[PDB]
Amino acid sequence: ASSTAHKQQDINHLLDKIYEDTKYPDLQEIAKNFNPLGDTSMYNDQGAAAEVLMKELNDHRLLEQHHWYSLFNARQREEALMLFAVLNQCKVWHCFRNNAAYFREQMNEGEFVYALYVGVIHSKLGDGIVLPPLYEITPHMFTNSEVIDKAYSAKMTQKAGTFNVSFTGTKKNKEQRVAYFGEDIGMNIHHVTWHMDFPFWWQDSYGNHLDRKGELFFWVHHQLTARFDFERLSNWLDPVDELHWDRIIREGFAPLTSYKYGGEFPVRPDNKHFEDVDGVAHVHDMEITENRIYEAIDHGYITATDGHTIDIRQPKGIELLGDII
Amino acid sequence: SSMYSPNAQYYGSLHNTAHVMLGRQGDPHGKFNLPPGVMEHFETATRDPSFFRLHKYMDNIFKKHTDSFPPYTHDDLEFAGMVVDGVAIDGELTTFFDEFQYSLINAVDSGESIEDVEINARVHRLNHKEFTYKITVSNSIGSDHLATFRIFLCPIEDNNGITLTLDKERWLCIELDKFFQKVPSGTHTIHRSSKDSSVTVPDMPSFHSLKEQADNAVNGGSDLDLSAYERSCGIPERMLLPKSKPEGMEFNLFVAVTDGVKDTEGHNGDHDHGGTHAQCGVHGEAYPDNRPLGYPLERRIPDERVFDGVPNIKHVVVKIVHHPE
Ligand SMILES: [Cu+2]
Ligand SMILES: [Cu+2]
Ligand SMILES: [O]
Ligand SMILES: [O]
Repeated sequence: ASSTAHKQQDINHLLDKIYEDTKYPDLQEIAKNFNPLGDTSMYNDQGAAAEVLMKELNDHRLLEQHHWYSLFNARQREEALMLFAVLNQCKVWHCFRNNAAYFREQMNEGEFVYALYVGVIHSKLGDGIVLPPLYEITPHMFTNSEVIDKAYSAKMTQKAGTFNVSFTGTKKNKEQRVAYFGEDIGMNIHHVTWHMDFPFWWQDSYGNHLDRKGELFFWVHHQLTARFDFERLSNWLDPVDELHWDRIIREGFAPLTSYKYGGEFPVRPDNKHFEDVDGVAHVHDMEITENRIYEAIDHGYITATDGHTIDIRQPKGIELLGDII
Repeated sequence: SSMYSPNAQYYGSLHNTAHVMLGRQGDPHGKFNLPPGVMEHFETATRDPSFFRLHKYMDNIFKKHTDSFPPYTHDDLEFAGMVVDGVAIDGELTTFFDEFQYSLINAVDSGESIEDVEINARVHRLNHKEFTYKITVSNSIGSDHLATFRIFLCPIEDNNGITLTLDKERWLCIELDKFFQKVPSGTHTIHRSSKDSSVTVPDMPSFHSLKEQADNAVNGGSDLDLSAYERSCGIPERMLLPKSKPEGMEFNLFVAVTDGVKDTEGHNGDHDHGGTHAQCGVHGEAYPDNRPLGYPLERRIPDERVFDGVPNIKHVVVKIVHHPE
């Protein structure tokens, strides 16, 4: 029941054809009849997390299915983490499986996929499971619009096919020379999995501490940056400049990619100045935040909420900077 | 503008004034007591990168005029009975840098009654190895005919690796040679050495060499064939070819063979035209080629089929390799 074979098959089934109601009769039956609140002894918190999520569901406060999802959207992230919190409290696999099946059919698919992945990664119940590659679970997030269009045409015409992916832009765009780095599907899996392993929303009340996370955050991104610059050097290009909030972003981008639901990803023109983003931040807020971080660095200490100093002139200083940055 | 301008009051002097406008941008209001810029002397103007931005700007003015004419037709271009069967080169196309010395003695102050000393500058300069064109033509008229051989080097791809159409190549082509030669009936191979180019002239003899030769003649009495040196106008022989790359670059070598009788009407074919008539004309004589400068590449070529159908035009791929130190 909780053998590796059954848990793996359950996860495979839950992630199969994620944009449609489940086609597996056993999962259909669970989603119809299981009650996340029916027996709260299955949870290490006696049902607190399930109560939170069920109240949001019953009050019609959750993001609808067939809608874009972004982990950087505060409310959508909070909704995905409500499901993660339920899965994380499950004592045994049948709780994990049944809640996953129940909420798969109620919740936005992007939120669901995210919660199930981090639930598997951060629960002991997920030990031994191999998560399918996200580029086959949500291929729109890893595949350009031209190839997706060819897939839609194959499906409309009921014909199989294999379609070649090319890079975006043209040869006139020198940045295309290094598209094989940031568009590589495995490099993108590396990146999302690092953040799934070391999420910025992690709280140790979820079960365990993530050792040196803030320093690993610095290091993994330093390595992405240094590796990209090595590809630029390999292709007769100069190193990337750094962004600054008061200077133009020289290199624009046309993704030529689309969401499954939500439309095409937006383009950014060349040589644009940063503008304030309504509901996110003013450009000036970013500059102030940057200044405050540099104040801590140049002071040698981070300032606590009550004004006391937290020394960063020690080996953990870089980690604490990762935490606040 | 020149004094040949029909209306300087209205059209002014765009190019010469632009030289001064650019040259003076380091002190445009005369506040700093700065002397004229490098753009304000023909000796120095090409040292400034802005020289080539200014002259591309000017070149595009001329190009709007030359582009306004109807493209050449088959009948325009055909030298009836003259076909270029093949184009090849004897000798690899190899560039390198070598060393050249000239005297600085005139720059330094001497006298009175104090002896001079040898003071030289050594510069590194582009150069290339000798080669000879092999142009096989068939004259299928029953008579020997004067022909003009027009030789251009054209890019195949731009810096982005994009293959250029003939219309996009033609304005980028550089003149390598132009010469008049009688083509006897039948099939014959014309040989032309790189050293004999009508586009180029040799390195100037040194001041010291000119003094030695003149002094040796005056003090004694000897009629030296000074009618040896070319002129000083002309691309230096050493710079006939572009530098190219160590890994090699491929270019299109474009040969057009045109009716020499019509091209030279009024100036004879057997007459001596000097070593630099392509761009520097013939000292004290009319310009010897009646065709528009740049013929036959100086009009739009929207339909490459027209040029491909003309037997007296042919281009072949050649490779130039730079040999670094
Ligand atoms: Cu990241
Ligand atoms: Cu000029
Ligand atoms: O010039
Ligand atoms: O010029």
